[PDB]
Amino acid sequence: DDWRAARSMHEFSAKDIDGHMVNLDKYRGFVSIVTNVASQCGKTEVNYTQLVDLHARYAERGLRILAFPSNQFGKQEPGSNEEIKEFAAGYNVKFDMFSKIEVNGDDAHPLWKWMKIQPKGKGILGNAIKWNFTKFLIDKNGVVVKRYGPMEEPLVIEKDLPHYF
Amino acid sequence: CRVDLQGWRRCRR
Repeated sequence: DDWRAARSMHEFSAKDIDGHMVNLDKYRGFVSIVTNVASQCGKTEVNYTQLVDLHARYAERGLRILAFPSNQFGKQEPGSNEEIKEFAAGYNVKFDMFSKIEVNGDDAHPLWKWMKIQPKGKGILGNAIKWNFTKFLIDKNGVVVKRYGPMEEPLVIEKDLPHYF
Repeated sequence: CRVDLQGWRRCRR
């Protein structure tokens, strides 16, 4: 039995940006955005500021955001987890930061392997994560309900959120 | 059911 059999994001575990294991069942009952981040992309500022906006405006309704740094796209996240943590803190991030991972290939974190094969997580244009700042919207049961590509600014997700609260 | 960091899954017995 492996990740292909998982039924929910809530089954998974991941190290937070401080190295501590997190059981993602903490997100049971919470609409969640899962995104891969990087600090040195042209759209880093727009993505972080809009994710912060979304969290500020919707956390009280149950929105949670899980940010996974990854260095797989143009080496745009070269820093240590501590450096990334400090970078995010500079944007007043109050959502959840995770330790750096891979999102594609055989060493990808299993949550990312799983999200990519879900009916609403498969890409319109293929499943692989194409660049930094792909976003998955996850319902309160941990089911993937929509995928938004790197070119879709986080505020576009706002249109869909109330459907899942 | 839980999936560990390495991708293995275990459920209630």
